[PDB]
Amino acid sequence: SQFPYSSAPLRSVKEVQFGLLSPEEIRAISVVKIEYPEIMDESRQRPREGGLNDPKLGSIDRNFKCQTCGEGMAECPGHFGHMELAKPVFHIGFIPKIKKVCECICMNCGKLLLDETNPTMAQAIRIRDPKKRFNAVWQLCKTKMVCEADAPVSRGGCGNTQPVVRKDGMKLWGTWKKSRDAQPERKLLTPGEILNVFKHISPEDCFRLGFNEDYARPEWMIITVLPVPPPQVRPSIAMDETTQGQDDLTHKLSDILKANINVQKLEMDGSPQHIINEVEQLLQFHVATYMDNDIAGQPQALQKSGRPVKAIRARLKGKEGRLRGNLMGKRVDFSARTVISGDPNLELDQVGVPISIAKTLSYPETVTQYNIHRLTEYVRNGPNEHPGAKYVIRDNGDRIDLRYHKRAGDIVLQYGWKVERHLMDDDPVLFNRQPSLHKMSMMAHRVKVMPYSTFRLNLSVTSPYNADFDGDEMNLHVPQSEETRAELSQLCAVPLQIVSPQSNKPVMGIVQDTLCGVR
Amino acid sequence: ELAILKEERTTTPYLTKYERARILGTRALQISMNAPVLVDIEGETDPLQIAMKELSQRKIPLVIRRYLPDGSYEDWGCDELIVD
Amino acid sequence: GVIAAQSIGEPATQMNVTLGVPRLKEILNVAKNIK
Amino acid sequence: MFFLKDLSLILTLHPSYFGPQMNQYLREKLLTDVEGTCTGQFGYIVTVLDGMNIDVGKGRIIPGSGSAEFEVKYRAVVWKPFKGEVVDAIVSNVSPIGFFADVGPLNVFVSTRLIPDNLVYNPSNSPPAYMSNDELITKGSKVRLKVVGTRTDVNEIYAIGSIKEDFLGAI
Amino acid sequence: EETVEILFEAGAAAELDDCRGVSENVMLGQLAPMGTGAFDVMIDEKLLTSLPADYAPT
Amino acid sequence: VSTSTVGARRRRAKQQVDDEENATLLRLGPEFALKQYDHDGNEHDLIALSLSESRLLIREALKARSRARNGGVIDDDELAKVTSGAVANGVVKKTLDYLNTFARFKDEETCTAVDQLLHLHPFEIAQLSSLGCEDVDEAITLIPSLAAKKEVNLQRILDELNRLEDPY
Amino acid sequence: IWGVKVRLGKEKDVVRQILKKKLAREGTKNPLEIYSAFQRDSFKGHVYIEARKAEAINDALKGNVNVFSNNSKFLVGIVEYKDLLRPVKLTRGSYVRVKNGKFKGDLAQVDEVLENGLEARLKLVPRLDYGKDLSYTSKFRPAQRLFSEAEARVHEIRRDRDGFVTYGGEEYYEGFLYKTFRLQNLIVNSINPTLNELSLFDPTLNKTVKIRQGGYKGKIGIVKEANGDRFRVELHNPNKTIPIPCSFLLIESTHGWVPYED
Amino acid sequence: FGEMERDCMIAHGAAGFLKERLMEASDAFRVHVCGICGLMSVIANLKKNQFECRSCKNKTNIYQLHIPYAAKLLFQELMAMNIAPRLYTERSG
Amino acid sequence: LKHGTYEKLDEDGLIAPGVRVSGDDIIIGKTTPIPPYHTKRDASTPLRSTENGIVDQVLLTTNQEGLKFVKVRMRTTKVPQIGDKFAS
DNA sequence: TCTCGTGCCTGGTGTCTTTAATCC
DNA sequence: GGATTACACCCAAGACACCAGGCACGAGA
RNA sequence: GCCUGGUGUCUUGGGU
Ligand SMILES: [Mg+2]
Ligand SMILES: [Zn+2]
Ligand SMILES: [Zn+2]
Ligand SMILES: [Zn+2]
Repeated sequence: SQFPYSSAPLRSVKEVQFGLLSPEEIRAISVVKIEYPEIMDESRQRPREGGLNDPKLGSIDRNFKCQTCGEGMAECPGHFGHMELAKPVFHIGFIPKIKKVCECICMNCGKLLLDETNPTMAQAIRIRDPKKRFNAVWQLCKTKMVCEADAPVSRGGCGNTQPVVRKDGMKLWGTWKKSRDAQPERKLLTPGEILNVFKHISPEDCFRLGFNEDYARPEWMIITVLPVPPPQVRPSIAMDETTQGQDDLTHKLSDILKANINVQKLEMDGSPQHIINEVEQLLQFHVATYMDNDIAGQPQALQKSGRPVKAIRARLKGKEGRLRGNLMGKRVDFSARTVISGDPNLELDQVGVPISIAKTLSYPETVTQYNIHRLTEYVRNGPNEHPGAKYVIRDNGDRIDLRYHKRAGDIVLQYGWKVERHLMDDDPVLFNRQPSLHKMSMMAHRVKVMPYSTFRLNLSVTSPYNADFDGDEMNLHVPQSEETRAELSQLCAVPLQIVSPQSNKPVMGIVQDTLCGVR
Repeated sequence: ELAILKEERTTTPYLTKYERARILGTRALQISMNAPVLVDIEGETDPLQIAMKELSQRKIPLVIRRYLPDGSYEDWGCDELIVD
Repeated sequence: GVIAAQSIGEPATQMNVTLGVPRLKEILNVAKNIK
Repeated sequence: MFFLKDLSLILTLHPSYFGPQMNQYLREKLLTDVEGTCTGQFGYIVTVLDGMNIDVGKGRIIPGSGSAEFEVKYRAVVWKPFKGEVVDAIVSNVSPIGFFADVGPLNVFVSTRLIPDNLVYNPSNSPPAYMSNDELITKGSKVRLKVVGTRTDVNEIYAIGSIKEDFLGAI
Repeated sequence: EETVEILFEAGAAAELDDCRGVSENVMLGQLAPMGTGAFDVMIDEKLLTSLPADYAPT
Repeated sequence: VSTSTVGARRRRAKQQVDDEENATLLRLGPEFALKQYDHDGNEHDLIALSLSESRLLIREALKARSRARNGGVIDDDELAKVTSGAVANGVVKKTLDYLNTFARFKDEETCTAVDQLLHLHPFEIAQLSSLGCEDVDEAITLIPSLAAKKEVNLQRILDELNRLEDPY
Repeated sequence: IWGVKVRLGKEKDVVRQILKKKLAREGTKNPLEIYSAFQRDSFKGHVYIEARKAEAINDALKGNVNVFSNNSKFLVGIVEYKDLLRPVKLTRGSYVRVKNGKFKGDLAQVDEVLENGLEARLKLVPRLDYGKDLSYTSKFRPAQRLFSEAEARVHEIRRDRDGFVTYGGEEYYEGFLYKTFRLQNLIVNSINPTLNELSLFDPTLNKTVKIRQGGYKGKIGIVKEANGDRFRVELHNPNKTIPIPCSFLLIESTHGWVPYED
Repeated sequence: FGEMERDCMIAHGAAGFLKERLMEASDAFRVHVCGICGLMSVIANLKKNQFECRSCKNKTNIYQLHIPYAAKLLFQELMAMNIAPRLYTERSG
Repeated sequence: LKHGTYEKLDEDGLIAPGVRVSGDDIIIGKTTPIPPYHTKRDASTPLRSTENGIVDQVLLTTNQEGLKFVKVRMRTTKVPQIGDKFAS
């Protein structure tokens, strides 16, 4: 309803398919190639095309429309770019799995070291779960220390002995045993070397390794083109009004972009080889700490302020990250909070609500034939006299703000419109005290509007909330539709909660003064 | 295919507290959007009150589709389910 | 499910063999070597 | 090229339409929205079969909005042309760049480099025509062409023909 | 727990999430298959036909 | 907007170029597969319609619906006014008039005779009825798929089509 | 030749220090047995040292505070030597980008170079104000626009030739600035012309009020909101803003509190 | 509205209320997805009424979703780390 | 510009002692110029939205760097009421 | 009038060595 | 011998890059 | 003559 009409059919999500983004697909969804780390054109307003704030990526400004979708900043989701890497680098998240794949396949042609002829191995391919199957296979093939050219009849092997691959930070070392004891030469297994080997893995061996030909193809664990997130993921902030600093990701993408240009600057002229290894490893470093800056065994990337860079991995974990802080719980509208006081002369299921709170909260009541006369009275009283109203919402969604409407007397209400009226007697609201240890921490009470600024509770409900009146505060939530009002009154209401399933007995009784006095 | 024939319905013939709450709210919502009301409205003009009045006279024109764990389902009309 | 979780946890929040919270912890953590 | 297709349409109904003739309203609603419209996936939907007896099923109530969703399964006569299909036509216009031919709902353009050299546009004749000696292509003349390419605008589809082949032309 | 590790591992093995849990639907903001959401509500076309004719949709 | 029984079409590893509609190569796309399914899940052969069948069904459906609109009370220009809206008026009138000038068997007596005569892929059987031909030489050129089938009767097909064909 | 890792920016210092040590020990019983040392700008953080024995490399760097203590030296191949010592444009009529001053970042045509060979005369679209606020930086400069001599004539100028004026001690010919820049102050390589370069080349609110009827009679206030008939006075006396009808107010003016004749 | 308040509404079985709190009363957002590849890669000009997923060359099989803004944000952060979260609106088994 | 009233500021940009103020009223007006008329941006300080009282005293001076420097002290009186906290 | 020195602004880039218990 | 785990919500006050090089302006000879 | 944006990251002290 707050969304403008769109002819596309509305549906819900039934399935989430995870997987990797192929290099080809990243380019197919990208709307611009990103090359220059200089954000501004030349510090003379309007940001530079092909730069990190290219306007095709989107608008985070109220006055510039998106040059891709034409929508305002509120509706525009943002569109991705892409950044071509001069040399393929590892994805920091997938290194230990890459390492596991090397011991499974031939480091020349890439074929699975065992066949259905091996009886125990033929049992292991039957395992239905992809992860367990892959592990069961690797548990067998680990001890197979040579890729056989011949069946244990050629299997497609190349005859080479296989190395023992070891991880050393962001680098993988493989030690080959050249054919008693002689001298073995461990050379570095670069990402580019491993990349070519992975593309030659057959479709039939791709499945047997627990990967998936359509969604998680194993060479896509190596990064060749980086998706550039739109500005909505990395907004700018203004420290002291006319001074704006950039998000940690914006600075870090500049570093990757600068480092990318210097790899192009090497292969065409003065490369003293030992310099190529220092510059390529540094590109690997920046791409790693851009995604995960908690890599064990090496120093963290630091901002010039000295504090560590906020990588994407750190954005999602922990109490304040995206999942625990914004999705499993979040801040909400139509809520209120204040100190509580008791009142014996309120019914059990009532809550006394201060007038000032009752004028700020609202409920959008739909206008019908049975209440249109009643609702017009609220409109004339306006936002400052109780009982009154704050907005009139048409079916198109335009709100009329009754603070600034000087011709309030000339509004005629049509059926189907909405009036956001003040909170009023017997409206159900959800009442709540933290910590919410059990279900009777949230019960529905009936509002009674009262002077003075505390919430009033009948005294017999202090026990289930484990509330008292020594400074405690409690929270109130106002349902915003006809469906949830009915859910509150018919499922969560106080009298339904008198007996608790915890110990098949009541959790409310007569207490304190009234209990002392009744004896 | 998935639908279970009327003679072979096995789920409970009483309206559950969850089914009751959803029926009252949905019907209330439809009345506030000016759906035709099937009972006489006297003095009680709140949307929730009219819907509760219709429930008490077995006059709510809705069908519960109760999903079973395998995905099959029994359709039960609110006219035939017994309300305590 | 949720009702079960709250019904067991709430009494624990207000409470020579090991008893109370340290013993409860051994169970859920199904420790191989109990105290 | 005509087919019979079993189709379906998702219809959203506002609660104020919940009356005893609900199904009859929906039957009228389906026809008004579907008849005469074109899609690239099926073609032109010419007429729906057995409109007054369509079984609409039961409507799903949308949580949070009150409106009702019907899946109206139905059967229609559909018309989609195809690349490679040889068809007859009736010419609608003649111009220096070729001609336009009405094949039922839509119009097909045949360009000049795919028209044989001996068919010469003659404006001085009354009435204007593509003429020969025993051939006569005036408006309404049966001509036989072959559809060599289909382009899709998802609103109206556009097909390009050719008479640059054997046995195609006036008859 | 192990939030990021689960998701990396889920990608590399192309896991399918069938969205039947409460937590799946809560974080995607969809009505969860529990309590008042454990069933669908349909409109009884048969019972509407017992109403008089002047109530009819045109 | 409007959808069908055929669903999903999720991505596969190997692409396909047997999808591009080519009547010569019997590629009718994913919606017009040889075996379709109706709205109950039952299997069903693809329904391709000749010009003669289609003229009877469409005209019948319009006049039965027109009679129904009249509570139960021939010419093409009169039959097209049953539709609602000038956009609908156009497409329906043009389709009848087009069929009015190219349908050889314009009545149900001859049409049922053609129906029984024709009733082996279902698409080819429908093509032969739509495109009039004189001899066997003319049929396998314009419709080059009839080449390597080695089952004529073709001549007696064309003779019966032309004999049932009224003069003009 | 060995390479050695050193603190960034300290490569020249290390080369210097090695020379001092070499020269100081010449002819003694413990000469520094290196032949040469050098540092290439293109190769940040490295010094290269020429010798016959690795021990001499350790000797050259011993005690040097700019060198990383880790035993990080590396050997260079003979086939890589000359590339280490590779030494490596600008033509009249070509474009360059200015690197300094208010014209920093601007595209300019090379008009000519000095006889000695250091500074080049550039043709530039000016960024001028015609002395408008006189009694400059690159962050507080002016927009680019061709010099207009009639505008200068009107507003604030020496004619020197056909189409040539000296204005505020700079030369403008046919609208362009001609100004000398150090060659080191211009960029000649990998210039990317920009899009822009391709195009070119109620009367009682907030007034104090007294209330003359009602329970708040005699109190001072300020009109906070005057939508219609019902005013919002922010009373002074208790911290409350009240709704009040217009019949009840006196407004202050030049002479006292005046009724609704103001 | 923290994690512990979420659990209380589950115990009450008030599924409808919980949905509304976390969407309509907060950060509700509309996105478009491609019916073929399941990504949020649709370019939607609503005044021109034209939609296209360029990758699938698909202008017809396109759906709209209502999801939390913070979930939309989450998926774009996952895309930036080469993880593809494909949202499909139908099952298949 | 901010949504509150600017009518209590004097010409020096500072409010004077003795004037009652309510929430969102501007009490210190300050502007910052916009880089490249109609060149400045507001950088003023409003009273906290939940408060009221009387301006009591206004200090004007300069800081160590020589630019102008102000402090505005506001006083109000809090009277005990329902909900306030006390203890022996 | 010219040259030298000092100060301010802008651009580019780091480094002397110096809290405790659990399982997997 | 490695990390990961370590209640919930809320209020409020108190803070912010460094060094080097180049250019311009002012003062003194 | 409708729209109408004021920061963040920490640390410390507190409330139940
Ligand atoms: Mg307490
Ligand atoms: Zn956009
Ligand atoms: Zn091999
Ligand atoms: Zn797609």
